[PDB]
Amino acid sequence: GSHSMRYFFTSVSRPGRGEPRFIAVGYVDDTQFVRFDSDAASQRMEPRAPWIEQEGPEYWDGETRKVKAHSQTHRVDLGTLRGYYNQSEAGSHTVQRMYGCDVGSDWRFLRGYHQYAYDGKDYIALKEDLRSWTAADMAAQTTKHKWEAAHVAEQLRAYLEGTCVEWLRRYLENGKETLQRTDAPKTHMTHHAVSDHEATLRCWALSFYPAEITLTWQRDGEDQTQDTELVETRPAGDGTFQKWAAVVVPSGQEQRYTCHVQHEGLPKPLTLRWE
Amino acid sequence: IQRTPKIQVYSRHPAENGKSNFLNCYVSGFHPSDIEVDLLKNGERIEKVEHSDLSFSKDWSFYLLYYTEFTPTEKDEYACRVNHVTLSQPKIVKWDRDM
Amino acid sequence: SLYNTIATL
Repeated sequence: GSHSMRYFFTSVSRPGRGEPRFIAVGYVDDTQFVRFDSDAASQRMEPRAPWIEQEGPEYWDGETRKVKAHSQTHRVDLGTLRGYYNQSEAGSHTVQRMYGCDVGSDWRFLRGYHQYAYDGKDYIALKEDLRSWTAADMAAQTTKHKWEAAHVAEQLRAYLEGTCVEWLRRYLENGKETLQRTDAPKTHMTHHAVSDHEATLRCWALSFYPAEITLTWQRDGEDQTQDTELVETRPAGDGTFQKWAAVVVPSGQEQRYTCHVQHEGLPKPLTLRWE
Repeated sequence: IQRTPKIQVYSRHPAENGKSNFLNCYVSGFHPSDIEVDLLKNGERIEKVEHSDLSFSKDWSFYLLYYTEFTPTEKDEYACRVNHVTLSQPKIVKWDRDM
Repeated sequence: SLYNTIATL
């Protein structure tokens, strides 16, 4: 019954002309609720979920002000990093940041996080104890020494354990109709003959929420991984997700195979078998 | 570092000729974020296509969902065309009703 | 709700 809130930020420099492209999105579990795009006309934090549109003007003005201050720090960082790595000003680079908090089943603070990356690789991250830092290289080491003297961890720990948890619980209640509801996967199986002696059985899991799910194939009550295929979980586009697993079997022996579906929206796992 | 995109083309609901639906092209696991994605109908580019807000996974790789409303028929062919810095030439994934 | 302060690298 745990839940989380997370913010993702991406900044891409554009040496040819202008400022970096900045995009920020907020999520509660697997539901996006806010976004900001430096390329958009509003230049404001915008709603992406109906339950967040309940917040008044002071909320949106405050979030907009903060996300802008966020983009400016990233703009500065891109330049600072370019120097740390002694890189040319002609190429485009990327800085990413992700932070947030988790609440356990008891709805109390469980864990917090604050990680940073440069060009797609770990740069510096705040440890689980929320007091020490993990620096990937010597560029990150200099950043770490500066953040220790300024006591950045302490400031973050206060937010992650307090403000972050408090707002996560508020959002959870305001959007309880969907956020506190699980959507069990709708399942079925398809059969396709690949030859005169072989056939493919595909097990489908549709319209489920949250995204976390496990699909497994068994043959005569035993797990089978050979001759199977599992696609990565994908968004349906309406807030739910999709997944399927397939196995190639000898024509006429389909009944030996069973598809097992595990999901928190299910009291107990589902077992499907072909007619 | 750079990472090549994984690609999945599919409809939001079970495909049925004559019935309005949505066509999706899901690209993920790539880096950097600049990418070009187009949906095609009988080899021609579709104009009314939208996409989700840029986001990323635990390993920092990006993912985006491109989509458009459409009505499948027994003849019309659909596919997704993706171009990225890690790709020598544009990659094209044809839509398959059973996938 | 976003964090208020944010230090640079």
